Amino acid sequence: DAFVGTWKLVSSENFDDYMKELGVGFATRKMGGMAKPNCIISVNGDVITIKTESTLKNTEISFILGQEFDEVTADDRKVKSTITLDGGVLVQVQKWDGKSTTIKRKREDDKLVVECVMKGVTCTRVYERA
Ligand SMILES: COCC1(c2nc(C3CCCC3)c(C)c(-c3ccc(F)cc3)c2-c2nnn[nH]2)CCCC1
Repeated sequence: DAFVGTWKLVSSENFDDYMKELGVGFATRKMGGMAKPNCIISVNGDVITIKTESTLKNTEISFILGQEFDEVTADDRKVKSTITLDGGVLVQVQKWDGKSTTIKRKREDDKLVVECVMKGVTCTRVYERA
């Protein structure tokens, strides 16, 4: 839909503070903060696939809207995730260990804007079509 495509990271705010909230260690934050991932989003039937490629780590999730699924995150957290479409915005919650983080993916102008929230910290990442 508006989300399908290959999307390259062009800007990032507060990603270090977000990773710290996730409990990511210094050495790994350093590497994570300077990688420039590509995100490839596809849809076939009920199933949406989000594949992220970077020099540090790759990840891929496949999901149906509204259906909880198990996911291993790029920092190797084992989480329960649920993604829904809410007024044009893909809203994901990840839950693990009594904790949770929310990730909103939205389409704005020519951008894919991703806002991640954990506790008081809000990180905003912007991707553009590659
Ligand atoms: C497939 O990994 C891509 C990288 C990534 N790594 C991490 C951890 C692993 C290293 C420490 C943090 C996270 C949490 C995310 C992320 C960001 C926003 C999110 F909303 C969700 C995950 C992403 C990411 N994914 N897509 N863009 N950046 C991008 C840069 C280094 C690896």
